[PDB]
Amino acid sequence: STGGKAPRKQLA
Amino acid sequence: STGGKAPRKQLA
Amino acid sequence: SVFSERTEESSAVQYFQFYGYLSQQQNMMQDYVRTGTYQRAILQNHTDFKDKIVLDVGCGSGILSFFAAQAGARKIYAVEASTMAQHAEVLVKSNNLTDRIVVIPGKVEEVSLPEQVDIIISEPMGYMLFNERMLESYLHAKKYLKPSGNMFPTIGDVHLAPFTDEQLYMEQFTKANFWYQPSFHGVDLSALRGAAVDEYFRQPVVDTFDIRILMAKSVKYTVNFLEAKEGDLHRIEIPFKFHMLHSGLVHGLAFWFDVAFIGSIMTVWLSTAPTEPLTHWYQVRCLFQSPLFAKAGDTLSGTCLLIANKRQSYDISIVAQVDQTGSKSSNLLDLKNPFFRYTGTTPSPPPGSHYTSPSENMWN
Amino acid sequence: SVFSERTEESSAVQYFQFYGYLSQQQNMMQDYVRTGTYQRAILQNHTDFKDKIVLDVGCGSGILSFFAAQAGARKIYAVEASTMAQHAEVLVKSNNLTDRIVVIPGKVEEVSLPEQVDIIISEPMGYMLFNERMLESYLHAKKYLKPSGNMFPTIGDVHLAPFTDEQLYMEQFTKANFWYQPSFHGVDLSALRGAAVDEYFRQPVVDTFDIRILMAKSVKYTVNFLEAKEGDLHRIEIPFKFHMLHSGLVHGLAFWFDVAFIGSIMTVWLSTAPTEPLTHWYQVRCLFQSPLFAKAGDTLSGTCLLIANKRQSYDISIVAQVDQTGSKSSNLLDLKNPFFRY
Amino acid sequence: SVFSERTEESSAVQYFQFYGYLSQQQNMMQDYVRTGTYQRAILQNHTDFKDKIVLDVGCGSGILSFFAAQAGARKIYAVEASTMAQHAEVLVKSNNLTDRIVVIPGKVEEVSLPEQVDIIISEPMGYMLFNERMLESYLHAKKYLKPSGNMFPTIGDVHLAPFTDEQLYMEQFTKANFWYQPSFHGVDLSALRGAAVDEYFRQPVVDTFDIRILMAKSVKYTVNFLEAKEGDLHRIEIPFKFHMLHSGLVHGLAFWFDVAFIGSIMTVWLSTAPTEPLTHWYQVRCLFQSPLFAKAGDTLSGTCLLIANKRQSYDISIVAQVDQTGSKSSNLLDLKNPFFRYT
Amino acid sequence: SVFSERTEESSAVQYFQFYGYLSQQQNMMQDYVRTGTYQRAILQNHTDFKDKIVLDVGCGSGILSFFAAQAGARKIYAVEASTMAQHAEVLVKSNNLTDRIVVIPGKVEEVSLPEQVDIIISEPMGYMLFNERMLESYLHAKKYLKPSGNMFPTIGDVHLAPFTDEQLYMEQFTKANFWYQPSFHGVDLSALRGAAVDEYFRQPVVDTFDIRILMAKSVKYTVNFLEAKEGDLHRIEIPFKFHMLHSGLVHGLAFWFDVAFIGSIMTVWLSTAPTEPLTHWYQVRCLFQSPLFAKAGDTLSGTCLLIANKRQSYDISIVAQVDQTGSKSSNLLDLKNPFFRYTGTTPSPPPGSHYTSPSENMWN
Ligand SMILES: Nc1ncnc2c1ncn2[C@@H]1O[C@H](CSCC[C@H](N)C(=O)O)[C@@H](O)[C@H]1O
Ligand SMILES: Nc1ncnc2c1ncn2[C@@H]1O[C@H](CSCC[C@H](N)C(=O)O)[C@@H](O)[C@H]1O
Ligand SMILES: *C/C=C/[C@H]1O[C@@H](n2cnc3c(N)ncnc32)[C@H](O)[C@@H]1O
Ligand SMILES: *C/C=C/[C@H]1O[C@@H](n2cnc3c(N)ncnc32)[C@H](O)[C@@H]1O
Repeated sequence: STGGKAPRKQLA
Repeated sequence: STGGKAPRKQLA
Repeated sequence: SVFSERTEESSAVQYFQFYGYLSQQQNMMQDYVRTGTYQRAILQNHTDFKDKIVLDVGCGSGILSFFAAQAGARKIYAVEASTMAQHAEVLVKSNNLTDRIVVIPGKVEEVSLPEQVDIIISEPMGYMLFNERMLESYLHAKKYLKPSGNMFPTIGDVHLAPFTDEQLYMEQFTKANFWYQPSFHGVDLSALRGAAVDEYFRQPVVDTFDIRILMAKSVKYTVNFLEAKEGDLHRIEIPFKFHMLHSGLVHGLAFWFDVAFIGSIMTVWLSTAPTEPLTHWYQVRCLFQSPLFAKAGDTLSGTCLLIANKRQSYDISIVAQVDQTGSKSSNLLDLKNPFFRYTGTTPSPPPGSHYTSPSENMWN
Repeated sequence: SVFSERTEESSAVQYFQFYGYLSQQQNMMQDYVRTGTYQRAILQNHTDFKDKIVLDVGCGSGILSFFAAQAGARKIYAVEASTMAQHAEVLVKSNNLTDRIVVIPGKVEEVSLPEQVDIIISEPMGYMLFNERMLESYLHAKKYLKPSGNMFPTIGDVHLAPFTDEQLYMEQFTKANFWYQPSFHGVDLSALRGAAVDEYFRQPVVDTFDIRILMAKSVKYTVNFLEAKEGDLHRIEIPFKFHMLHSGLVHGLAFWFDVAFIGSIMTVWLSTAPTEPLTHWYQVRCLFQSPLFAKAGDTLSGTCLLIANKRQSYDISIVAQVDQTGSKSSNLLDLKNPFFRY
Repeated sequence: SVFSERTEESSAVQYFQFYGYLSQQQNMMQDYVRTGTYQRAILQNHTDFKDKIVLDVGCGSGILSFFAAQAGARKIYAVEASTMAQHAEVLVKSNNLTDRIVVIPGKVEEVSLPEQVDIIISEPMGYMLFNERMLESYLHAKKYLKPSGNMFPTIGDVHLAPFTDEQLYMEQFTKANFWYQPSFHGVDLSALRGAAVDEYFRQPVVDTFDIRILMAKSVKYTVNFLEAKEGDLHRIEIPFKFHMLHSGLVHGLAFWFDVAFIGSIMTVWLSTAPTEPLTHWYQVRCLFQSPLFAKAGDTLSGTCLLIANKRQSYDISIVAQVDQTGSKSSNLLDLKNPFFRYT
Repeated sequence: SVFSERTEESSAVQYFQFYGYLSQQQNMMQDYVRTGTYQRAILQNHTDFKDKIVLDVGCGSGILSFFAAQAGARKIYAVEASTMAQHAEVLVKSNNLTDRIVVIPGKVEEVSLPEQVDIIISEPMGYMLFNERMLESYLHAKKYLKPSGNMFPTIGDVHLAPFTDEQLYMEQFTKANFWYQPSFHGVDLSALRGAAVDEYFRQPVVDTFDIRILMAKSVKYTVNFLEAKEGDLHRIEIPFKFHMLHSGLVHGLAFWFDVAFIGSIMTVWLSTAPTEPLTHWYQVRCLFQSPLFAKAGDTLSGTCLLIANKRQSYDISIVAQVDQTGSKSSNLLDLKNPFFRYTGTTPSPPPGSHYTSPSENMWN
């Protein structure tokens, strides 16, 4: 899962 | 005087 | 404990491991809109903190507690369940604030505070607001709040709006059509194409977009954190009745959220709307399984139903119909497994948005 | 079971959930170098499959079992632990191969096979070869292999070589130095900079690079799948003695791997080398927190030690020194959580 | 003597030995912007010099005195404390001006002029204007100035402006990080990394740059040489409030200066601005040990404090903060020991 | 004290301020030939250090003492007069060597050692070897050496050789001719042209060169540090008799130096010769006021006399003549005020060095 690996998304 | 300012010379 | 009961252990392990990384703290801290707004909300409402007792739920590195300390808080209890609690302790000592910030490692549902507090601060917003189910921990913490106490943030607004995006919709079948092949290295894959289509449509899209793809004003579902209770978030029903401002195909619903810090001096807003500067929350879009044709003036009505699950997320159920023609569509999505589609480019406006000749405006 | 003993439960759930997604099968399948090399190795060595009994460990969509079937296998047991076993079954039926390919759901450590097999096939390679620890499942499956049975792939070679990449180093160093600030919104973060550096450089870097950044010929660690026992992979010691070919700063060690399919007709190689076409494995580079200066002709010596952990990966220990100067660099990396720079 | 009291002996020996070399006089003289601007400022204001008595403070080779003589000065006392005074005397004789230019060897604080003067001329500006502390000698010489007398230059404007230059920062930061190594030939140097950073960023950087790197309009501090006192330059407090015009990282403050010759006929300016032709003064930049992030519209406020020391320079203290975020930077720099970066 | 007697206060202030900068320590430490050779000389002669008492004269950051510790020294007394003694103490603590390295701040001529030592180590070489006059402090430190103790380095060799460099010589007058103009902004500067020429010719030139500019095999003047006394370096007379290998105009003398670490196991050599990799000492060249024509086979004879001064340097007197013609030249130079001419370019060979056609050797 993507939310299990990264709950918060990356911002540049 | 260059020697009073720098006894040892700079090596890149 | 309330947390262990509603959370699967597998989810909790990966969840708090992620937040034990300093790199993830940095990503959040460097979100200027998010960190600066929290600072402005706290310092500009200094009376809400001066000589007060504070609780910071999920303090992470403790940055929000340092803001409360800058505002004059007498005592701050910073609770963090990840291993980040150790790094927060290091920062408390290095900043000579051991007398005013107490780091309590553990889950806010399981720790004990020596006393009640005047104000709770937290940053419990996931993408689409509700992901991670931290809002329930934030509300659970009100058991430590004095009768007259405040909450920073105080309320949250979730905004929903229908959008048109032909490319996003068609992309789901372009990706699935990998399986519509009679001889992949000699293997006919076509029997799985429908399963691939189903898999993509269960994914919400975490992205940004141009506001001109929205076809109606948003509807807002507000959560007053001072009044709401934990159970109010277990099942979130969001009815909508969209008055179409544009005619076209509606491919789904777009989501964003705002929060307000209602202080004694002023109210400060933190918005993740597509009209505002981008945040690390971006925006979220959920596609319909089939597009709905709507004319300007029509009403697109339906429900967005969010059902909390034990993986700290929600199962999303959307049903919508255009009242004037009865055309209906639906979809079921897993909020925990979105597709991160952001690329870094400026979002393009939908075709057919020029009402004056672009050639006449080259030399405006 | 052997698997449950060596694997934490939370790691196994996420692991097999990941491989249940068709999108993740598509990603691997569409790696044309990988998939085409496997097919060519099997079909060219059709004698190793003609009328043979086959075991496919971690078949996923079943693609490799279809290749063995194309090569003439009589029966293929395709073991898959994720929910992808369902989809593989659909493909077996839709391709009219129910008489030759038998999908067996479950972990290869826990299922029961009706008979022994003549050859085992699998794609158990993670990035840097050993990630995911599926090589142990591949070796564990030899309990079903006939005495002189074969294995595809037959051997695996891990290559490591020192590299210089000032740009990569400064990227990771600059990120970590965020925690050097004395006044982030008025907060002194500097007491965490050491922890930051330790964390960021604990991440191996997955991307590709040009061979020109390598400062010495690589050393090779070989796993012979025909001979190895799964216990051999719990602790992997790789000593290295690099003869520096260029002067400059050694910023870390680069990793990649080749596997060989040693068949009766021919041997076929699958390579993830930085000189070869890109695969979904890319290459892997472990950075030193502080680079070592070396002169051409010096020897960079040390040990790369891989200790398997219960999250289906390895804790990597790299100790290296420039022998002529005694400059040493020690680093610990988490192979499970790499930084994808590509 | 006033000079010996505020100057350490070991600093004065080296200082005046430096200016005894003809090569150093050539370096200043060949600066065409400096020398040409001084000449035109004097000749165009010839009424300020015609039949007047002039004092040249630190005349060096005597070039400024020859300009005053060209303008019609009746008498010029050229004071010079280095052995350059002997070479200036040779030039006065060889140019047949012994009747009008009198070289007086020694420090202007320790000599005796036979009479008062109508105008003082000098080139006392150092890097960032204040280095060398010769401005105080220039002001000290006002003891000999007549009530209605003038000063050339008349005023000095030092300008400050925040800049962004990631390349410059990373050069200095990388040099200091030499002392982060844990195994230099097997020796752990890391315990000195903090001390190294303090040392490298204590050095102001002398070179030139494009105006593009400036993030806000400059702030100006003015010294009026006609009315300022020697003691006014012992402690110089320069408060600043910069309205940021661009977003990005502020890596420090950039410094330059203009001087104005306020003559009776016209006013002539000599500028070391980064938008003007290069002079031997270049420009000066004081780096923050850690940059400050600012947004367009923010305000960068603080104070630049210069405290004169007995080595004929200033200890610079720069404190700055982004008001909107409370992000602060504090730095101490030695103006005497800059890093000459111009390649 | 012996140091204060022979040194002017102003010169000592500038001198030790310079060596208090970490940047200057870095410059020396990053000279790989210099630091690497010292490490090898010490570690490969481990028997000269194993369980021995060591004195490090002018230890700076302490790097040489750490090498002695790596070789097995029981006790090391690291004397340093600049404020670098503080930074060295920090390094001794951080490296957990406080029991084996004792940093003594102050001048080796003025401090007290609790005992005598078996071996003295130091890096007392300035450019042209003798500049800075630290060799005398190195020899002075022998008052702490046991009767049969060793010294690292043990001997020093200064090499002299005549060179031809028309460009270097002519550049002196090109620079001075700035003053040979009759109207510099209306001022006749010509009366100072001779003074400018004098000023440039008093400066030795510090840079490197191609060995083909040398016109004769070098002459070597050796100082044996085991035997030499302080007073031997107050007046250094170096006679020379050069047998010309090439015909041309002799423009001056070039100087470089080597040192030898004579250990029990081996002798390690550190060379600053123009045939070796460049060091931060480079090489030093002193011009003649007038060039001397010599033909191959002639003898160029004369004396190089170094007279120590109270500014920690030497006044250089060079006299030379071509015996076959009697043509003589001389010059007086200040070793303390050299001109640093190094640009970073590879030195070009003297013209007229091609004995075969370069065009025929294109493509090889
Ligand atoms: N212990 C185990 N037992 C059975 N399958 C396993 C396993 N460990 C990993 N796997 C499976 O092995 C597969 C490896 S990746 C898929 C490879 C497949 N042959 C293809 O080319 O498409 C995954 O599907 C994973 O679910
Ligand atoms: N206190 C003092 N008294 C007299 N001369 C001084 C002085 N301090 C510095 N100087 C001299 O002033 C000179 C400054 S450089 C200016 C040289 C000359 N006026 C020109 O414009 O070309 C130096 O040569 C220095 O020796
Ligand atoms: C979105 C940010 C969440 C932060 O709060 C922490 N956190 C989550 N859940 C809890 C509970 N129950 N108690 C304490 N802290 C919690 C996350 O680790 C993150 O820092
Ligand atoms: C080339 C310089 C070497 C180091 O030696 C130090 N140093 C010079 N002279 C002395 C005396 N007399 N005592 C102690 N240390 C001395 C220099 O400071 C430099 O670090």
